[PDB]
Amino acid sequence: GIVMADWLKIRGTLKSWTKLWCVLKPGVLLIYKTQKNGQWVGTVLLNACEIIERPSKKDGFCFKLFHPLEQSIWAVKGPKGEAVGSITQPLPSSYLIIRATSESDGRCWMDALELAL
Repeated sequence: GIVMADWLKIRGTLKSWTKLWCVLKPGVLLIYKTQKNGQWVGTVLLNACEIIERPSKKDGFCFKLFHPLEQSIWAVKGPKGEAVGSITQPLPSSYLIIRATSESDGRCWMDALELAL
């Protein structure tokens, strides 16, 4: 039931950006290390999120996914029941900052995200 799938650049508290494979389908953003034989990193539950644009210095196009009550946006278990996620740079409990490599790509993602919410 995939709606969009692409590499996206993701950051947390740290200034560092990590390029990860994200699959958008109804209700969830699924994050993997690779498109192919991906190790599951985490799943964002869109039901718990709001989305806002986040204009910035390293931009491409930049937006923010967050829990309005600053609670967890993350699914407890993997799409295949995976107990624990693959190691990445530490990501925030209650938000993701996201930029697509191209601004036009970023805009489609953001617009797409609003629907899947």
